[PDB]
Amino acid sequence: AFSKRFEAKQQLESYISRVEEIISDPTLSLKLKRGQKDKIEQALSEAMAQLEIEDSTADELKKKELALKRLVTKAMAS
Amino acid sequence: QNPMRELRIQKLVLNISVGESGDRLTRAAKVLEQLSGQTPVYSKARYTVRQFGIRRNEKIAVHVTVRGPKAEEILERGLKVKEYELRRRNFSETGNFGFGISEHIDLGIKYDPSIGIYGMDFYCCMTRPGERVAKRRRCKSRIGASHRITREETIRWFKQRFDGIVR
Amino acid sequence: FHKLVKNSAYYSRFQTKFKRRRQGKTDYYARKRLITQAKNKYNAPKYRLVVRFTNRDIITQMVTSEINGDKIFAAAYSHELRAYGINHGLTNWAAAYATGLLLARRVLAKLGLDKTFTGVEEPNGEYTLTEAAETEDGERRPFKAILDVGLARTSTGARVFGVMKGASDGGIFIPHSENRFPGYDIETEELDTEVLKKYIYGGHVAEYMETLADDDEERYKSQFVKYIEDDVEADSLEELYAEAHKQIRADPFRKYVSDAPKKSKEEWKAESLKYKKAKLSREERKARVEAKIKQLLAEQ
Amino acid sequence: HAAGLRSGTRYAFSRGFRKHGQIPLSTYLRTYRVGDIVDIKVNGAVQKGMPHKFYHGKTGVVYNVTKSAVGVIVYKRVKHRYIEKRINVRIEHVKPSRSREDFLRRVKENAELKKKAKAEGVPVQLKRQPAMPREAHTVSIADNKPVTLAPVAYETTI
RNA sequence: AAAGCGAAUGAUUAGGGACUCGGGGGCGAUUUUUAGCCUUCAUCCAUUCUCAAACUUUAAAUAUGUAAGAAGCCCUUGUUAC
RNA sequence: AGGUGUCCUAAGGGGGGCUCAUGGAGAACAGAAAUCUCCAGUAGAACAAAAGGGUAAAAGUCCCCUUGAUUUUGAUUUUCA
RNA sequence: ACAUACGACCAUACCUAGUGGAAAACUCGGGAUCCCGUCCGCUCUCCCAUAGAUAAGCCACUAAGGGCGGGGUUAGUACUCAGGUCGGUGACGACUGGGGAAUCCCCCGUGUUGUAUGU
Ligand SMILES: [Mg+2]
Ligand SMILES: [Mg+2]
Ligand SMILES: [Mg+2]
Ligand SMILES: [Mg+2]
Ligand SMILES: [Mg+2]
Ligand SMILES: [Mg+2]
Ligand SMILES: [Mg+2]
Ligand SMILES: [Mg+2]
Ligand SMILES: [Mg+2]
Ligand SMILES: [Mg+2]
Ligand SMILES: [Mg+2]
Ligand SMILES: [Mg+2]
Ligand SMILES: [Mg+2]
Ligand SMILES: [Mg+2]
Ligand SMILES: [Mg+2]
Ligand SMILES: [Mg+2]
Ligand SMILES: [Mg+2]
Ligand SMILES: [Mg+2]
Ligand SMILES: [Mg+2]
Ligand SMILES: [Mg+2]
Ligand SMILES: [Mg+2]
Ligand SMILES: [Mg+2]
Ligand SMILES: [Mg+2]
Ligand SMILES: [Mg+2]
Repeated sequence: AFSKRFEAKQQLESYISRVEEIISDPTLSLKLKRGQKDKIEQALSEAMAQLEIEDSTADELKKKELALKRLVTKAMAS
Repeated sequence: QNPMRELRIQKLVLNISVGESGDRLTRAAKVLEQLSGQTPVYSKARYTVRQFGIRRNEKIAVHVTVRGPKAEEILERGLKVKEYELRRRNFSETGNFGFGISEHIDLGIKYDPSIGIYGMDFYCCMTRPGERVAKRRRCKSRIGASHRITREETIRWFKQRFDGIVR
Repeated sequence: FHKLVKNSAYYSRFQTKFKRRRQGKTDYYARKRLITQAKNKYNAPKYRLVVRFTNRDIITQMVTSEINGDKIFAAAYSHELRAYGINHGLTNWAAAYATGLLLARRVLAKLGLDKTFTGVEEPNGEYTLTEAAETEDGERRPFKAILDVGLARTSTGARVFGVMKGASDGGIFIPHSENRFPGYDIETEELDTEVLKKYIYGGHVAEYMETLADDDEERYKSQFVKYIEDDVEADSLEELYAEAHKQIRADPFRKYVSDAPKKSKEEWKAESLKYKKAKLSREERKARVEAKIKQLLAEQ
Repeated sequence: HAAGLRSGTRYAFSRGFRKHGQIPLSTYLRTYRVGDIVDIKVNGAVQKGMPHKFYHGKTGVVYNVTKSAVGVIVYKRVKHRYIEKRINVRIEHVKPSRSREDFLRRVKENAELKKKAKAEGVPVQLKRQPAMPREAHTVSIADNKPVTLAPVAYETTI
């Protein structure tokens, strides 16, 4: 449990830093609408919280990894 | 023919965009109360941008609206600073106009060092009588094509009333 | 430069709303709940009391819904209130009480329940509802109807509840509560019961005249021009409306005649045909194009 | 592979083109009695009292009436036998059926048409019969001279 | 199934007209805040060449629910706590 | 080609006012992008999440009051004997 | 026939631009003590029906208007159900007994109607 939970914690942090590059650069944000922009940052707000909490397990952290990825990938693709 | 097609001032609304929340904004709202005599209303930032250092749901501006003779008087003070000279591009296709002033104490408020210095924005709305048709709740409709103001008409009204000039 | 949003494809995909919603006269969301009835009771009708306010009139009707349209049971306006001794303030709140009372008495006599269900018969600012009247060694339930307010905002003291109050005192049963009547204080959740009585007989407009006369003579003269000409004073307002109530119950079918020009039903049809316009025929419409072509070609 | 309650109903339950929005209000003013013939047609907008996708298009007989719904009896075909089914449908989905109107029209017409003959005294031949072969007639060629036809030769269009 | 794209969503080939301050490269002194003179993409408008199992304004053939009465139709008037 | 072992005292229930995404033209610092005003705008927005259906004086949005997410047992529909 | 209130079908009724409107009605309009609601009597709510005006809403008419509705054409074409020891190396096609569509393009039309009161 100690190792399994700790592995998922790093991967969730990696993607949050990863998506910040897309939203920061002007080239990709130029053609992407606000309505998609504010929905990503809204999802990022509660992501920050559960790292601080200690009760989160592998299942909860892994679920929001794909939930955040699924949300952002729909905007860029179309 | 011109029985009921005479222009008038519908309302004048003027705002200050301080751009950042805190005690500074509260002082700006304090300034605006005595200018109009009415309590002002705050505004919230709907975007969230790091370049300007603002987020969502934070107050960044204030504004207030006035109507009737009070709007007529306050508009006169603003044009005095502008010495009744406006640029032709200040009039929109609808028939409205506005301007801004850098210094709020250029007209007298008996300057106080505590409140500070702010820059204010001016805007007013023209109209014709019987425009309630588009705003009543019951049987709302749309006004006709011949009964709406054009750009040329409002500048003619401005020059004839205030004896001002357009550049 | 951007897309022209209103192109030929935009019109084709456009779906228009109901005709009476385009004009903004009805609210179908609220209408559905008013007219539908439980399928257990098959053909028992539902009676509505509609109230509409114009600039210079008040309209009241009794309506039942049908599959091919509405049916009107009894109607009462504010024009007919002139025959009972009222000529001014036809749209104040008190005038609503009078026309509300006229319709309630007018409908009961239509279906033969006028002798019973007399009502209060002496207006008072009390919250009461019509109850069953004992007769022939039995109990008969009163006539029931509901209120249709249309698009008017239902705030405290609005005139829409005045017609509701007036018809309730007539004898008809209309379920309601007292928290919207004037004189109701939301803080103490209590009804004064005396402001309502004063405010029924035109007391509120009576206090306006005396207050306005002292403070502003010229304004008081302009607003009440027609009151002064027929020398009706503030003291006489209460006795004026109280006498009007007596004549409503005595004879609700008294006929009123206006001063507008009058003709027979058929002569009006002939008069209107004079000003009608005739559509252009196909041959005439085609001929104009050649004339338009010839002069436009010759213009340049 | 899944089997949900509304699976496969992408086009069945959808409203048509240029028909979204307000429900025509004459629907709620109809009346029903037991023994009437009604047919089911599901409306997408109303999500309460909606029957299963099997009954969308079947016809049944009313057997119960309540505040805002009717009970219909329909016959379902399981393999090798029929079963009686009883469903509850909101009135936004049901509709009176013209299936039996031809019969009800004909019985009224027959009774009155038979009455007049019995007073008069002539046989009627009231019951219907299928279409019969045509009878002999004559066709004239005055000012209607026939025109001769022939097949056409091959030719390339494009 | 067929059909449709000078009809929505998605894919796609080519010229023409209108525009300069959208980007790029010049010219009369690269004078240039010259809406000068050039022009290459982009944009907008009227046309043009081909497509869609998870697209659609339209829409078959074959198959499919119900009905074709005596337990029916019409007139008169008893029961009840609905 | 994709989804589920969750999440919510409101994101549940009732009522009332308002209209969204986006585009054109304007206003001191202010710019591609901050706040204010008018006109156009059939949903091209929003509705916890996969996909499909549905919704404009609303089912979206803000405001006011609340706990039908309660008690006693039967009949019916879908997978199906 | 015309107007108003509550409706039915829900564009033949919508959208853009231009002219005309007897009678009454509808509308714009005037005022801010009282009931009630706002940053602001703009909206909502109260009081007046005198005065001013058909400028707008509303009604009617006009446009080789866009759209929508009905029809002709495309066409007995595309497709399809049944049949043969039918053609063809195959791809696929013709014939016999039946059912039978949809664009481009061309023509016409521009709301009908129920209950109550009144011009
Ligand atoms: Mg309501
Ligand atoms: Mg209560
Ligand atoms: Mg399946
Ligand atoms: Mg369907
Ligand atoms: Mg449910
Ligand atoms: Mg195909
Ligand atoms: Mg097609
Ligand atoms: Mg396409
Ligand atoms: Mg395309
Ligand atoms: Mg090109
Ligand atoms: Mg398909
Ligand atoms: Mg059949
Ligand atoms: Mg799979
Ligand atoms: Mg709630
Ligand atoms: Mg709600
Ligand atoms: Mg609501
Ligand atoms: Mg949708
Ligand atoms: Mg199975
Ligand atoms: Mg007149
Ligand atoms: Mg005019
Ligand atoms: Mg056709
Ligand atoms: Mg055809
Ligand atoms: Mg074959
Ligand atoms: Mg026309």
